[PDB]
Amino acid sequence: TDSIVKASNWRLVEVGRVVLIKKGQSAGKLAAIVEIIDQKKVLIDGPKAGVPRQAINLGQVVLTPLTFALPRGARTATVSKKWAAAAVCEKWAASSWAKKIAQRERRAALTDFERFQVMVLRKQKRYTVKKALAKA
Amino acid sequence: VEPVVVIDGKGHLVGRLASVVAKQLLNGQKIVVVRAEELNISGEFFRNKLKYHDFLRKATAFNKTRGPFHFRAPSRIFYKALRGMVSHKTARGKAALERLKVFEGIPPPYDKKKRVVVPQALRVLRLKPGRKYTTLGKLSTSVGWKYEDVVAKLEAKRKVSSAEYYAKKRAFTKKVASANATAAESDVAKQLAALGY
Amino acid sequence: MKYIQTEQQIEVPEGVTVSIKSRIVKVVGPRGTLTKNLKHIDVTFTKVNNQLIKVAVHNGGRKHVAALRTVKSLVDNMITGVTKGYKYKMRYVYAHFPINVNIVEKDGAKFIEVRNFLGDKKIRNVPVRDGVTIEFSTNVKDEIVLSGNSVEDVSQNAADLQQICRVRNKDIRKFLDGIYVSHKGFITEDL
Amino acid sequence: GLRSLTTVWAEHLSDEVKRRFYKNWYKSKKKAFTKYSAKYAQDGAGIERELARIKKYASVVRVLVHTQIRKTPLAQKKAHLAEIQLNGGSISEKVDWAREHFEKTVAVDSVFEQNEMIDAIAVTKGHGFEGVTHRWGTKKLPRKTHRGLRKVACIGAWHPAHVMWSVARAGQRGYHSRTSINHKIYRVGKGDDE
Amino acid sequence: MAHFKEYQVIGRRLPTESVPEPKLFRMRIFASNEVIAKSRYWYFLQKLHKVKKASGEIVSINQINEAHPTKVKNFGVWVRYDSRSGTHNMYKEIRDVSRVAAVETLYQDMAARHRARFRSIHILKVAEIEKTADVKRQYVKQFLTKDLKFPLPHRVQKSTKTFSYKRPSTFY
RNA sequence: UUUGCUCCACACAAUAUAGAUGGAUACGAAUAAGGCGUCCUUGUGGCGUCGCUGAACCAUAGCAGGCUAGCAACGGUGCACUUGGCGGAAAGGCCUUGGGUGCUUGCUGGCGAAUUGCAAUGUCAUUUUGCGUGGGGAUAAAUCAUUUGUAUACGACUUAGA
RNA sequence: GCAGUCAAGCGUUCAUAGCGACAUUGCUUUUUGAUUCUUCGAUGUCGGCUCUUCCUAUCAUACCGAAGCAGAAUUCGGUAA
RNA sequence: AGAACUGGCGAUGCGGGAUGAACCGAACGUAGAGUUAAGGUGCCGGAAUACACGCUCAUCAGACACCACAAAAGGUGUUAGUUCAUCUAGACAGCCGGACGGUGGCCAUGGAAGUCGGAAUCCGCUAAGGAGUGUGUAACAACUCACCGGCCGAAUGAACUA
RNA sequence: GGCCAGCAUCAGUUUUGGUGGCAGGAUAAAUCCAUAGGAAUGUAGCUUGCCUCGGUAAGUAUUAUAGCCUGUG
Repeated sequence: TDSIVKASNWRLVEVGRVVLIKKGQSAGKLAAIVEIIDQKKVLIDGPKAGVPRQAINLGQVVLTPLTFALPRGARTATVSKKWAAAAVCEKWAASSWAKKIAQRERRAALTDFERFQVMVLRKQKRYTVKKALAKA
Repeated sequence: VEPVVVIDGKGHLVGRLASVVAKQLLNGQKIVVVRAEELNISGEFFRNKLKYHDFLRKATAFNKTRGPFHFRAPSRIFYKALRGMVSHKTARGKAALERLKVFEGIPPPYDKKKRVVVPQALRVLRLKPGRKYTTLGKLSTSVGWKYEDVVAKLEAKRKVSSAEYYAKKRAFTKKVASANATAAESDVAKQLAALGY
Repeated sequence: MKYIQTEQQIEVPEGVTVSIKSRIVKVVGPRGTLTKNLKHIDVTFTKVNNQLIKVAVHNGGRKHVAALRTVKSLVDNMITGVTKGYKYKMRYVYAHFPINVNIVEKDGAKFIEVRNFLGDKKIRNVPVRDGVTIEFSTNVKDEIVLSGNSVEDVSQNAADLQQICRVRNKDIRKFLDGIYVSHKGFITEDL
Repeated sequence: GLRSLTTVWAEHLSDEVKRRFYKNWYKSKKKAFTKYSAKYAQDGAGIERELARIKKYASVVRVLVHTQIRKTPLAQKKAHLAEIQLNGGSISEKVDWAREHFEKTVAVDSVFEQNEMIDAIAVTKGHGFEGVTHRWGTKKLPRKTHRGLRKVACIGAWHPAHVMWSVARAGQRGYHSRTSINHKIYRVGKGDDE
Repeated sequence: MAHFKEYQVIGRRLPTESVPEPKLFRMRIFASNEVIAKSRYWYFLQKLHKVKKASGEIVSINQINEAHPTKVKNFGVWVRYDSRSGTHNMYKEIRDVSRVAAVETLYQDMAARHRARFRSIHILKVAEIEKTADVKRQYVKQFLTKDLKFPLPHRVQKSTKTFSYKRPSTFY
């Protein structure tokens, strides 16, 4: 007989856990937790993204589901080496989170001419969808 | 942004939602509040029952019929909190109150319309996990509201009708996504993806 | 002081099975099924190796930590209640008036009536909760046996008998009358 | 609260109940319920459509009845119309019982029995304006009282600076709606039975 | 009183004819600016030596920066405070990244738990804890455990709109 | 009480406004958890996927949006009808059938715009009432006075009288 | 006028069932003073009668707790206007 | 009620303290623009439902100087700390085992052996076993605590401070 | 040639952004690089003892198949 209990997976605050800065000067760059100061402050390092090593509050960052093996208290040179070895910036770009993020600056960078072209293209696509939907 | 905004009162705080609505009413936005019987109040049930009893005993001595009127319905209890947040004795404050409608449960046509919530007023987003809260429907019944079972019977019937509508909508949405997925791999689909669409 | 991590383990025996849906614990065993709603406590359950369940509390205060241990005890009480059962035994004590207790039935509810308590002409009726089996004991003078699966349903039905036969306006130290718990044990033998 | 959905009337109404809907019966053309009677002039769909709505909806069903004042020695000549709630199962047959009883009569023996306790609802005898001594039972002032002794001496304190709602004061006495309970029935008589 | 900085201040006890070249006392002062740092320096020499602002001068004031501003340490701090009844001595341990930041949270913590204002707190010594298990407070011991992972089983993310068209989810 | 009363299509007028200018776009429930997809022994099931805001989705090109020529599709959409069903909590709305007709920017064209002269909301709502054309329908009461006393200071109330 | 704190002692032994000295902390404005702010181009002065309402520091009734409460009768205390 | 110094009110509006002759800010010709004071920024109400660290749950919470009151004494409520004690030679709590040998001690007498009561507190064995912590017997018996261990696994006990 | 406005170039007052060049501190401190020393919340390895052919568990071992700290430059 089964003894099923739901797991309810959570993003743990841990050494090696990759963060995403949402408030501050970075505002969208990737960093990794190096050492845990207390329940609300952590030490992060974003050397590939350009984030200086600093003590940040947990309310200014959002944890990502990416995790890589990083020693506790590893310096900037050590963090940057394990970051490229695990290819953190490649796994992040393949996630739907970054593809949803990268989509929204692309729409914000649309010119007035490009906004007209999107209108035309969506009208051609809507013709094919309506034809396919009305025959099934 | 919308002609009429319909707010679902379930899971909200009576004070933090009223202050949000009172500011929207003064700015000229029509607000309809549904399901006022599922509003939440911070503090245990015995706290709020004692507070209402303190309010209940406040009445004019020489004529009880012209004193403070202690309304028992959940819609009017939320209205009383909202009325004191608006300068209702002026012409500007009276016109703001005609832009507001509060109901128990979800009434007609506002049942066929979209309902929204106020993020800074949800009980789950403001209260610490472990704090005790009171339901407005249960508190109103304990002070003299006699329509809790009527609303609960009508609300149960409404949810059955809305579940059948969602099954048709969910099945139609899946058919739409199949045609939109077939719309991919084409020239117009790849050009749209280059422009962020 | 906001303990970061406090945790208790729950041992599940051979025959029974535990299923939890986001707080809803269902313990199914040889003696039956027990269900509990724990949605007021806010703990986290996790299954380890199909023979042990761990309950964890993250960033909880002293009062919230104190609610962790009672979760394990309530589940263990549900577990031991469906393997070993729960069996309460009481004795009737009286000085002059023989207490007469019989099983009656009105509207299909199986009430427990009490007669001749301190000579009272009033008949006190006690309703039996669902799952509790009331049987009169043998070879022991004035003993009743309460048996069931849920400990909080057997003991509460037991508490109803103990509180219905109270003595008023007299000296309690002299009038030693009532329906008192003698021994709280288990239904199954050898344990 | 409760809300009436629709009302269905009988095909033929007597002059006793028709007189209720008028203030000047002798001058009127007596056109009441003449166009409504054309609903039964059809196959019956106009009435049957309303009955089906009462069976589906309307968890509470009440019957409209009016007294037979012509059998009563009063000179009113105008019947009294009232609603009486039906007690029974299966809301559908409440409509069916009322439908089969349209223009039919109901006696007391089918409603009340002997040794039954009932509540009587009526308006008290009127007495007009009455002083405070008899309206409220207050004690009369002594004989030496100036400006009248059939009054209430003190009608309130200095503070609050108002007359309380709970002080006895003169006004209308009688003609109040009352309902006394626990009245035992001793005889259910029959008019035909000598 | 603000975002602190660490200063070193040297007084001199201005020379008389009888006594040239005095002893040049030195202290470390936590303050927001150089004006308060020099004021706090004279406040403590008036509690230790027969010297005041009129009888001495400030030789030098230098801002002390953290040697390793980005390495998490454990700080054992001794303080002496004035309460509503009397004077008491405390020892507390703060896990932070620098001496200045650890002092800043202490003033917040002292005011929160003991209602002690800045004017009623004396910083006796801020010392580093070299070794593990020399930390005596349990709320610092929790973060020194091996392979420490803790979740946040609730997520109140802030919103910017008065109305949202979906119910929020606190998954994390 | 001098062709009055009401309703629908329309025409001319006045009156009124707490404020139309792409679309109020409908599961429920939980939050120390769920949505969706799929499989399965249909379960408090397995697996996959999603969130981290509506920054979305649908709609959106033409004299405030013309005149016409085709191509590719058998769709999209508006309107007047029509078929059937559902909805009573304040239903007065929703879904759907059949054809008719108009438009189509899904694609390729051909003409027309100016002088309103460098910006002046540049009028685009519905609200009631009035008044005339003409397409249907309907053919009463109340009050005073008189009278009654189950009522009553007076009004009111309760009755009666072709 | 009313209520606490401390507990030397009384209570057959046993401080605190009940009390409770020496001290000390308060509350109330139903006492009486103290004051002179309002009113001397006037707020009709004691008591009773009559009538309403409110307060609880509860005499009785309701439900309980405690006792040096066997029963009976009382005593103390609590929720209570 | 009566003095001393100074600033105010009286003779003074204005912004703030909801409200007030004295308090805070600041003193005033008629206007415009910019910046602030004191005080404030959930709504009434113009302005962050800002950020940061904590504390508090109150079956009469609390919320801002003048100011419109609260104390002594208490609380295994919770938080932080002080001092002492046990402590890597396994504590606390729980269960389990022993809990005695010389010896019914010297006393008293209807009767008293650890336990009605008065006066004494030692020896052996040793890991420990008190002329004995309570129950009980006419008196013994039986049971138990002090005390020492068996197993279970790290902080725990006491008095205080705010 | 009034009255009401628009724009441009100016002047006076002021508000809100973007950006450049320098001067100071321990001539920022760090990060970084080099070197020496060291420790555990002890990495690989070694060894021991349980075990669904391997995962753990405590001893050894100061950089190795992880790293860190301190000093100096």
